[PDB]
Amino acid sequence: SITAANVEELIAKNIAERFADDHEVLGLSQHFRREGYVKLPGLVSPEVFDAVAAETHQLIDTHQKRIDIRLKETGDSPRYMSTVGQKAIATDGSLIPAVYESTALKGFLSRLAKEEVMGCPWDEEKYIITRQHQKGDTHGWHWGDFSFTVIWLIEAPSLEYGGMLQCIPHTDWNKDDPRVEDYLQKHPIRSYGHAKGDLYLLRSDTTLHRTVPLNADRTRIILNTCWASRADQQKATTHETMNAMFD
Ligand SMILES: N[C@@H](CCCC[NH3+])C(=O)O
Repeated sequence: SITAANVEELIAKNIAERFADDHEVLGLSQHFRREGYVKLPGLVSPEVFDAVAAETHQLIDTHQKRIDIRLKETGDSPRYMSTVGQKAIATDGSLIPAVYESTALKGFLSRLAKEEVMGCPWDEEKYIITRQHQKGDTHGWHWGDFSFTVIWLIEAPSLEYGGMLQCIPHTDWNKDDPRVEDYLQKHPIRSYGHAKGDLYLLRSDTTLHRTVPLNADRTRIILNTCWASRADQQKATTHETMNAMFD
């Protein structure tokens, strides 16, 4: 019912209704800038979300790859999870690439960021899927290579089972000497809970972030659609953490 050919109009209609209050949008922008994070319930309609979730589950079944690694560029923090890479989503999907190209979605995110939110210059980071499903699974402390990440909560357990997001904004990623523990000591951590159906926006290049490990065998699945800034387009970027976690 929802397809690459009609999803753009649905995204624009929802944004026009959901974010009609200019003062609410101003507050969302200020929260995003202050905290590096803002929750955006209803960013897409429930129907669009469900269509995107259905595609996500299909991609996981065909393509998911188990990883159990630790990355020196983020202080040897763990990535214990299963993943689907951008190449497989671009090859097999249709809805997810169409949402990623959404003029209306990028235009609303530009309002929050107060600058142009645009396509990522490295194709392989535009969108990925992670599935946490075993006790101990986690997306450990890290930064993103690009500026504007929207996380889609495709599945999530009750928060006492793990999966809470934690953030420290206004930091920076030095891959040669990331100093994760020094940042935790210098600044407070904000923790945010999410349920299935939620969406949130994250300033991934300057917000140090992670998910709290699962403490039971439960399923948490996110889609990560990652957009970029003007400055992101010309900065020299290495992709080692991306190459390590996704096919
Ligand atoms: N740099 C991230 C890779 C995933 C980013 C997704 N856009 C990390 O270290 O986990």
